Amino acid sequence: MLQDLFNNYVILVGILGLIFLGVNYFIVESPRMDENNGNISDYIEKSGPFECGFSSFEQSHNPIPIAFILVALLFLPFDLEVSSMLPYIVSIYSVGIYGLIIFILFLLILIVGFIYEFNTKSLSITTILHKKNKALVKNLY
Amino acid sequence: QSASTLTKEDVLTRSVSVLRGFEVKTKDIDLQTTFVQDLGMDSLDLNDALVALEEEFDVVFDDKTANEIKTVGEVVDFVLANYLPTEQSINHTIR
Amino acid sequence: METYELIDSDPKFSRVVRYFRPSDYLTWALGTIGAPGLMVLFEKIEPAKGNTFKMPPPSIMRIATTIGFFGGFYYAYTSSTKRFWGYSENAKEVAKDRYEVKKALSEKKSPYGSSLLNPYQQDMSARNSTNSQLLLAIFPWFNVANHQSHGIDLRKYYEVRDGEENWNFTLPPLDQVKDLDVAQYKEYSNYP
Amino acid sequence: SSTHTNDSLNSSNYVDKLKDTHFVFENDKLPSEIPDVEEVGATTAPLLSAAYFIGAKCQDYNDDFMLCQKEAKGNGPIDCLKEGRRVTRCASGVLKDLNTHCSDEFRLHWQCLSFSNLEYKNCRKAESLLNKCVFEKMNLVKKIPGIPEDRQIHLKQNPVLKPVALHQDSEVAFKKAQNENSI
Amino acid sequence: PYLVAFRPAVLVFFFIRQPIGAGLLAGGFLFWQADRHFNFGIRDNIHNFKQTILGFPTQASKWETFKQVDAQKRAQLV
Amino acid sequence: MLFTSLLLIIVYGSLVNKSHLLTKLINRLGLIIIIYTLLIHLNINTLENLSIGINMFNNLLLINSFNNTIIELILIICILYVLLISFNITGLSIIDNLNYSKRTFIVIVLFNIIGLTLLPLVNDIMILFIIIELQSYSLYLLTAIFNESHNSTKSALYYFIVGSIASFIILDATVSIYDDLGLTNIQYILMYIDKLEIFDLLCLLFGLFIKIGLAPFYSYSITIYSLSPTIITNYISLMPKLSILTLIYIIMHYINIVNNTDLNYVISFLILISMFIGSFGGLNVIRIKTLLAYSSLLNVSYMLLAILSNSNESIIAYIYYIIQYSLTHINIFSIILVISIYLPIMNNMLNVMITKYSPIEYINQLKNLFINNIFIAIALCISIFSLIGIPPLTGFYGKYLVLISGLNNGYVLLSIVLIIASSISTVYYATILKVLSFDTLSFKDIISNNLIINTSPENNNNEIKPEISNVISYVISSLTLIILLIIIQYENIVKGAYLVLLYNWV
Amino acid sequence: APLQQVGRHGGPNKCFGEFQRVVECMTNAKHDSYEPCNNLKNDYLECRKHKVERYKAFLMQKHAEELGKDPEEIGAPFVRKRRFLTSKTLGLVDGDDYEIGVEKI
Amino acid sequence: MDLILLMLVAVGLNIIDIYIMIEILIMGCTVNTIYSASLDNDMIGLIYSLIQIIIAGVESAIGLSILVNYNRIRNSEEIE
Amino acid sequence: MNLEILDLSILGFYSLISSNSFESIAILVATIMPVITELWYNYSQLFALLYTLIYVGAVVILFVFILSVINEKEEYEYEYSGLFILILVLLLDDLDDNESNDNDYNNVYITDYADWFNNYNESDLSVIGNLLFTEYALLLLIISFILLMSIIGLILIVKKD
Ligand SMILES: CCCCCCCCCCCCCCCCCC(=O)OC[C@H](COP(=O)(O)OCCN)OC(=O)CCCCCCCCCCCCCCCCC
Ligand SMILES: CCCCCCCCCCCCCCCCCC(=O)OC[C@H](COP(=O)(O)OCCN)OC(=O)CCCCCCCCCCCCCCCCC
Ligand SMILES: CCCCCCCCCCCCCCCCCC(=O)OC[C@H](COP(=O)(O)OCCN)OC(=O)CCCCCCCCCCCCCCCCC
Repeated sequence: MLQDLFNNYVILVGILGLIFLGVNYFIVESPRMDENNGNISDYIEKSGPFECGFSSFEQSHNPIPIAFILVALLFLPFDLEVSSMLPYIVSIYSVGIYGLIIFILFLLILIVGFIYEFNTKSLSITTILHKKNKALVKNLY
Repeated sequence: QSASTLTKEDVLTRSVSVLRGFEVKTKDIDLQTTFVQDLGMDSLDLNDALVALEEEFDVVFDDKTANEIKTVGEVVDFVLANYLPTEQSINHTIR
Repeated sequence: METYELIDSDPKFSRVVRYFRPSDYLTWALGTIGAPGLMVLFEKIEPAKGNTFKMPPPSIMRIATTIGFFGGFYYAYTSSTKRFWGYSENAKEVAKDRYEVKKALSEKKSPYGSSLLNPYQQDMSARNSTNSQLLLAIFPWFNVANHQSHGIDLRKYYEVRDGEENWNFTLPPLDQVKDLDVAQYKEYSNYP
Repeated sequence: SSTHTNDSLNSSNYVDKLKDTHFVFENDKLPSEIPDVEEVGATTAPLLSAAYFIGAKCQDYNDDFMLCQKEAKGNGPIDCLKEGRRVTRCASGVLKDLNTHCSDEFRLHWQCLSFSNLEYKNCRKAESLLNKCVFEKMNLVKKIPGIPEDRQIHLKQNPVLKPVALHQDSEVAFKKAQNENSI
Repeated sequence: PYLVAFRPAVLVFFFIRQPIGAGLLAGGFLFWQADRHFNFGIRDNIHNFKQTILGFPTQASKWETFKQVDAQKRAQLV
Repeated sequence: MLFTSLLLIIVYGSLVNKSHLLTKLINRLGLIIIIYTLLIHLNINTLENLSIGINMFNNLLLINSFNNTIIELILIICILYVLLISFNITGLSIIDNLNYSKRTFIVIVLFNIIGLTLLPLVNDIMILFIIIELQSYSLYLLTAIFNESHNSTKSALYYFIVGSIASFIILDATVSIYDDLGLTNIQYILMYIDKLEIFDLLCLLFGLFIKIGLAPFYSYSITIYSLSPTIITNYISLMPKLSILTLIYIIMHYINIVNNTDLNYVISFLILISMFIGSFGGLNVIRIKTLLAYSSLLNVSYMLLAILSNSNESIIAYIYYIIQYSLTHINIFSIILVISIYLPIMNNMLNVMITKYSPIEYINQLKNLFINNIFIAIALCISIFSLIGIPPLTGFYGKYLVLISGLNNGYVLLSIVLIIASSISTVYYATILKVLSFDTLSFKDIISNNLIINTSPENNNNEIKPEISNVISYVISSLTLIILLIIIQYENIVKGAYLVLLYNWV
Repeated sequence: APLQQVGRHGGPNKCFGEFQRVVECMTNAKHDSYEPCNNLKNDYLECRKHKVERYKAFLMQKHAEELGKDPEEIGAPFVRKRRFLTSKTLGLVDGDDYEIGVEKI
Repeated sequence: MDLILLMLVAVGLNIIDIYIMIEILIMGCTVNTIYSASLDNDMIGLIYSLIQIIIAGVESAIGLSILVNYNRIRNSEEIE
Repeated sequence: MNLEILDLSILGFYSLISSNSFESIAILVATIMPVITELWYNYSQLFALLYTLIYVGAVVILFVFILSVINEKEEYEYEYSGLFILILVLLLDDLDDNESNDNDYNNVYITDYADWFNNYNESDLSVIGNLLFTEYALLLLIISFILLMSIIGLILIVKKD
């Protein structure tokens, strides 16, 4: 297997991406040819953030609560499970029945974690607010 | 970590410095110096001083305390009892 | 050291269960009902809540029996294994084992039995499962393959012992018994 | 398998640059005490086309050379020089015969392999003509050991896997033998 | 093989953002490439100094052992 | 038994409804599982059969008589720990419900027990890395089991980072050995014990020394043990040392084949520093768990002297010391949990804050225990006098056997230092005893209607209601008398230690 | 006995034979000490790293330098670029110096 | 330059930066294992390398979860 | 001209000047990429792709955690450093890059002699799977056991209830 052709393609792809930026930088007319409002670094009304018209509080570095953080964390153990199936893909014939049973027992252990997640309802989106109806009771004397 | 490091003398020393940045009648300020009489502060002048003292010690006088405080010593006592350091991020403490 | 004759260094799962003594089933049954009994015993010693006895819920009793059922079987499995290893008195097991092996030899069949595993996998399976009963309390692992690494010599099954003359078993040479390493590599030395 | 090694050519020159690979030549021949031999000059395609004919003709010399290797106890390359030369001459003789008796059929087969990724399943028509010609002129028959005679894949009538693109020279030659040889 | 495609973009963006900082790193990178390509032996001398000062067996130390053996063996023969 | 029953408990716990009663009953199920595991292990594993050493699972694991003894000890000590969460420790819901709040408590313990038992059995560098992470990860989860506690989560964060660095060092050592030799099985590596860099095994021990709080890496262990809840500190401060020290002894057994004197000096240097920090560190402290953390560091140093010597007397010394220290460790923490019922209730200076996780957090909270409960106070006094080394308690014989191995192998400096460290550490040990009893005669005529136990309602005013539950009080009574009356059966127990062989044979 | 030094195709690699002979010597009962197996251990470590052979090459290069011998007169010819393994270098009768095709096999 | 502990400056001043440092350090051991296994033509070392990648991934998940809950506790009033 | 040296020098320069947490996770990406590319050539293409498959997924999960924790601390905190001292530090580290002091092992090249005995040729991944599922199946099962522990461990740490 020779990969010199592949290397040339990867080199071209990297150069190709810079061409799009270089072309756009050399094709656009200069600001003086346009309305001549100066450089973008000074046009603060343009370089500012977009908030649908009305400026609001600047919360760039405020914390962002995530309601699917547990699903994000559970992705990593399951990603490793899928990755660990790669060795069996190309060695299925040589391992024979012995490897097939080992491969099933491997999945029979991870299915316990899959069952545990189902019962614990850990995949559901967490919410701060809860909507509960309150029964109206009269304290008649 | 999260504990007060103030002293009665340091709080009084910085309280006097803040109050000397205004047009007070007398520059001799102690614990028993009254705002209304000794310093000659009216309604709005007194509230300007209280907010200025709030900025120095990063404290907030409540409505009842601010509407009844008479002397500088009461301001010093309030700062000592109520001041707390602002909570830092997780990285500042454990790192 | 109380030592006895070695029968099988890696006995098969079916062989271990078949060679269960009546006491082995008795210990299996005691393990099955002991775990629910211990929950009753623990409540009697000290109630879970309050000061008076309260029977544990049937849902606890069902899962406790399942735990005890596997716990009893593992205890019985270990007891039967020691007879194959020779660590325990196994005169009953030796006589039964020798009869089965001689019968298989007389039929020109391997005592270990035919296997779906190639020569490498049979050896590999034996390495994984041999002496795994020492950790059976930690996690299970059983010999469920027909491999040929049992730490014994089939020559010792040719000599006639007391009480075996009336068995009338004719034993052909090992090189004529199917599914044996000494009777497979006929054409090629690297292929059975 | 395209794993990089230190024993052959790697995938790209960037691998050579990282390894600082030097492709080293030796200008010295074998010492005169070792008798000289004529090396086989067939490339990959002719060798794959004649693989089963070399095995049939030179089976005893192939086994003897390989039995020498196993019985040498690690000294195979040096001790088995004599057995190695027997295999080289015997293999060369098979290729020489193929160029004198079945040259048209032989060249049709390995040129098909070069046309079809060197896969045996894609050149059954050319191989069948070659197999028939070799048997009728050299008494050599392709045989796949370990399976019954009628269950050989090269003799299968309706294989599940067939070449995507037909080889035109193979198709024309196959039709020229169907009508003529089998009247 | 991803660094092959990424390298032109990061290098160009490095000089555009920090031309002086990139110049020092690139200049330092090229100087040590010239030293190795032209066999000036600057890096070799530093490596020899480090091995000598840390007690490592050096190139000269290994060669002196051969000279001592060669002198000894020659005297034994003669 | 452990693995199969663990899966059943995992599924069952997630199916039934969430309640304190079901969790407690599930904890009792875990107690039965460990008891069944002990019975199965004792049925198949014997000291005589395992003397030679038997390979398992393609030689990835190797069990001998030395390894088997620790596994039996691990199962037994785990049984005594589960009794804390499987039964009442104080009888009060406000205190005891913490143990029943987390359902995965018993699950995580069963995960760690599997790691603890298999760690001394490792025979390959690959499985060594796998098992050490299996044990380490289970400890992080147990440290973070109370995820609503700021200190518990902070400690687990500290525990994870320090242990991960130690795991990297362990992985770095094993990889360096593979680079030199190309082999992963320890027995194969032993063939080249004279041709591999023996200091790479010292790198391996450095990672293991971090995981046991050895100096200079002591600081994180003291901080974690003090911040963690008493029920959690009782486990994480003892269980990791049961398995890692046993593995260190095996590794040091292999290292002594080449007998690298430079290797011994480096380990001696760390032992010397650990005795200094272990003794002087606890002199000025006010927390009881902080005091015990320094006590743990000092005692590990004493065991490491036996491990470093690595002779026939070292096997006797280490096996005895680890068994008796574990029993003393359980006894002390069992008493600490119980005596929380005698704490006075406020009804302030220093603004002392006490949480439900650690009701007993300061040494002076043990005041007037001689009056509050004379039998419990004496039981604590016996345990403390054992840590001091007063004969004929179990603690004296542990130090007596350690000194024998140290002086026989020529560690004169360490033996003298360990005895000076013992005298220095006696100062803070005696402080516990001073708090318990030295004010008995002045506070005998005192009135305490504000204690925590006083809030417990009576049944009928005629029932004799014991202040302590049956199980925890019986365990304290049994452990206290075993420590006290070891002289009765000391000779036979050492004879049992005579038969524990690590490839000695003859 | 677990498998060690397994080649990229499932069989023994170059240095398994050296490792196998070490194991056989160490586990053989006839030996009283491990001294007879010492030479076998060196061969296995030489198979992997070739440290002694590299040292021998270091001496030969250093020895030739003091004698004034040119490296290209006593060394072996080599080519650094794979595309320049031309048929002229390979010695073909009609060999040309044009570069060979290594882009796509 | 390593003996003066220069790497202690290359690590950032955040808790997650310590996590990144550990992943890089463990990754260095795996790269070394691949380097030795590839030269030796030993698939056992590549088995070790694969295990180190899987195990290190498990370590990252556990550490992140502790750090996630630690950050949750401070911002846990949630009165709104 | 080894361009790997230049890439690592740029990466090392930003490691000493990285201030916020976003620049730290960018350092991690700027570390795996040289590892993957240097693995893709030379030693092992298989693990270069395996590193990309597994670590890139971990990077995204790492990144999404940063968005929930950033608290303005490093957006206004000052750093002093100095351009001259930073270059001096990197220059001195550049002086010594010999990880081993066996000069013969580093300066003398070796070759291997290929053989035709392996008529059954397959990828390294198939051989890894052959041994992992047969010879070291216990390691594979314990790894799944560890994965099971992580799944339970993540839920108990993170979930409020
Ligand atoms: C091109 C430049 C390359 C420079 C590379 C080094 C960068 C600067 C680092 C400073 C050098 C210190 C480290 C030197 C190597 C480690 C020490 C060592 O291994 O010995 C080497 C040196 C000479 O060894 P030599 O006896 O000549 O030969 C060996 C014969 N068997 O023996 C020595 O005497 C070296 C000096 C060691 C003694 C002083 C240091 C110890 C005392 C101060 C400790 C301060 C830190 C304490 C930290 C303790 C933490 C537990
Ligand atoms: C006849 C019966 C005899 C029984 C006793 C026998 C031993 C007697 C020991 C005599 C030495 C201690 C007595 C004198 C020390 C007095 C300490 C002191 O005065 O202050 C502490 C001193 C700093 O001085 P300062 O705090 O400013 O006090 C004002 C002084 N004008 O702090 C210092 O500068 C001290 C030096 C720094 C600390 C050095 C610690 C190194 C180790 C010391 C030995 C410990 C050995 C422990 C071995 C087991 C643990 C490994
Ligand atoms: C791949 C092609 C397209 C991307 C090209 C972008 C080139 C920028 C530099 C790429 C990274 C090179 C190695 C540097 C490590 C990361 C350091 C960093 O934070 O990014 C550098 C960027 C420069 O801006 P500067 O103001 O100087 O830095 C902040 C000073 N307080 O400061 C920034 O924070 C801006 C970050 C923008 C987003 C960059 C995300 C990482 C990109 C990695 C992809 C390339 C992989 C690494 C390749 C080089 C490896 C050395």
